[PDB]
Amino acid sequence: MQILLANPRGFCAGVDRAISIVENALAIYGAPIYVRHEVVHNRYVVDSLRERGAIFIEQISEVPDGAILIFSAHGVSQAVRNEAKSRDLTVFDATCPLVTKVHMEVARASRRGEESILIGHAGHPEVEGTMGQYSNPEGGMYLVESPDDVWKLTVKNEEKLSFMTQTTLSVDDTSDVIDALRKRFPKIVGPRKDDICYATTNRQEAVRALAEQAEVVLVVGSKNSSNSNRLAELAQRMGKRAFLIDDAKDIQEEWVKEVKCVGVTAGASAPDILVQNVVARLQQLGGGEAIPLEGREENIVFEVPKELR
Amino acid sequence: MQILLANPRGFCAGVDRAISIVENALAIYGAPIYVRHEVVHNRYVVDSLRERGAIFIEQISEVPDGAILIFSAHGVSQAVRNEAKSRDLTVFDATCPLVTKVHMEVARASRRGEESILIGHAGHPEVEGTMGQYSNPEGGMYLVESPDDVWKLTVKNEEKLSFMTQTTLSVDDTSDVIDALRKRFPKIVGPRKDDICYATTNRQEAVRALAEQAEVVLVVGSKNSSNSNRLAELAQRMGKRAFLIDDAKDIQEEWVKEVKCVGVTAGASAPDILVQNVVARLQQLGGGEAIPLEGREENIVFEVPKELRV
Ligand SMILES: C=C(C)CCOP(=O)(O)OP(=O)(O)O
Ligand SMILES: C=C(C)CCOP(=O)(O)OP(=O)(O)O
Ligand code: F3S
Ligand code: F3S
Repeated sequence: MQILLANPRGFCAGVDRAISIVENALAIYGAPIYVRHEVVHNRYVVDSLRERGAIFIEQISEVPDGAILIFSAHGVSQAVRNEAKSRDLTVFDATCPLVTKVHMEVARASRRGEESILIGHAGHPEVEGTMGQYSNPEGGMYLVESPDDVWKLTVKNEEKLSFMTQTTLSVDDTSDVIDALRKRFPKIVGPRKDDICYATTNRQEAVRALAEQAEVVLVVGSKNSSNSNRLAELAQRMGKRAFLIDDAKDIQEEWVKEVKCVGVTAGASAPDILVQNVVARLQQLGGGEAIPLEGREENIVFEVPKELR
Repeated sequence: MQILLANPRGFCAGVDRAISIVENALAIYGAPIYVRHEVVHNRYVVDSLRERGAIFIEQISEVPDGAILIFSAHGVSQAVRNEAKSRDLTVFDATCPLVTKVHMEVARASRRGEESILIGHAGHPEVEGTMGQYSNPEGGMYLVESPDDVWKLTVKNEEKLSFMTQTTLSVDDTSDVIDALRKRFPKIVGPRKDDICYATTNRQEAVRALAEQAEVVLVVGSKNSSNSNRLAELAQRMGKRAFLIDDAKDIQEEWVKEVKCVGVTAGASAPDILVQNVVARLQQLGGGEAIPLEGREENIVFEVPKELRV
């Protein structure tokens, strides 16, 4: 059985930074360190940190005075940010700079009373955080997940409209939504294409090259990881059997039974060690040496705030 | 999805009085009406009165001469009260009678020059006002929040020592703190149990009953409401997901997704209209008719001063 590895895969620059922020805060201030929501959507990373002293809460209300609070990589709304600022807490923002960039644009439209449309999945924290950047009652902030939502969307002034997108969306599906937006609101304004980050675009490009060669595709990532799910679905879209797994323990013999080529990749929030163990399980299941596919080079690094180095 | 309502919940006698005090003053003297600190810790109540011309400030130096000033339900230190008195201002005290009660005991201890220990949360206005009732240099006024604080405390004369508590604390945590105080300072004197008021005691008792029946608990109250937070904590500590929300808009679908029983209560400063809207939201989210639980009856009512009747 041939084992192929997608390239790129795993840790993006935003995730690397976020983790380092929690780890450093713990080293600098000792336990406990409070984090609002899983720092990144990976159970191994979250469990690991929890074991080191990180305490993941749901509401800032649960955080004691004098404590250190960290915002997760997915970002937070202005209400959450203001609530933290009014509390006696030391706060560190692990929001990925690429999400913050979308935030600023939403805040802008808001200060211009112009309505904005967000392409994203309802319920996801990044969506709450981003839509949470809109305040102006005179304008409007709307969410659309598909062309249908677009077909039914009703706004106040389609002459002054703009759109933005979640950063971990499917490049292809997002393209369809955009097309619908432009046909329905010919005066709508947005980025040159979308707000999908380099990491997501690259990992999707990479999984596509992987699948056209592997019969089975294993995507290391947690169920609540948007970008990870995207990877698995794209693979399944191309006719390949794809599986979203948190670690080696999830692999089922039946899955790679008689498979001559299995592909492995990882979401932007999954550590490489998890992949390493996946290859090990696959090899103790028949697989041969792991062969990394040639891929797009990534050179972006986001440094931790000076205070936490 | 079954919708359960804690009993009792919402408005306590103190909150109901403080609000009526600001409303009545506005109706008698018209706007503006200055209020030191949020009358009660609820943004809906505050934003509303602010819309009606009540100006909430934090320092007396923010109030104009000849203006009407109202002290919040949480109370004020003697320093603030004196500063107000030294100024050309008309003052109406909305301090909860139950808070004033604790004030009097701290004042008593101060006169005797005997040291007092307050169990409370640093920074809260009630704590600031109560600590502010002690002014005798020869004595002492100390604050402790947990047994850990008690373990570090050293006093001048532990033979003459008394303690008091904030009125909105967790009954259970406060009990543990008391236990520590009596073991470290065996001759300390205090109330029979604590200064936690009936409303705080009943609401905690009520949310406990609610929690052992609902999977998820929604506590209607603002972030800065001490008693509201205790309600959420209690439920959380019983293994239930609990959220502190200001109104229906804060409710996230994932919280109640596939939840067969959700419980809702409200802090002492949250208007029922807010609960009604939360129920409405939960219902359009799959919930049915709201079921009120059986609960201890509350019959306390604090009247507004005669000078403000309408
Ligand atoms: C902060 C961003 C952009 C997401 C990083 O990956 P995660 O797995 O942690 O979270 P999602 O893909 O679900 O956005
Ligand atoms: C004046 C008292 C006793 C508190 C009333 O409730 P609030 O919500 O207004 O304020 P806290 O619980 O934070 O004390
Ligand atoms: S927005 Fe940021 S956190 Fe990771 S995948 Fe894209 S980099
Ligand atoms: S002390 Fe007073 S204002 Fe409310 S919670 Fe208790 S009554």
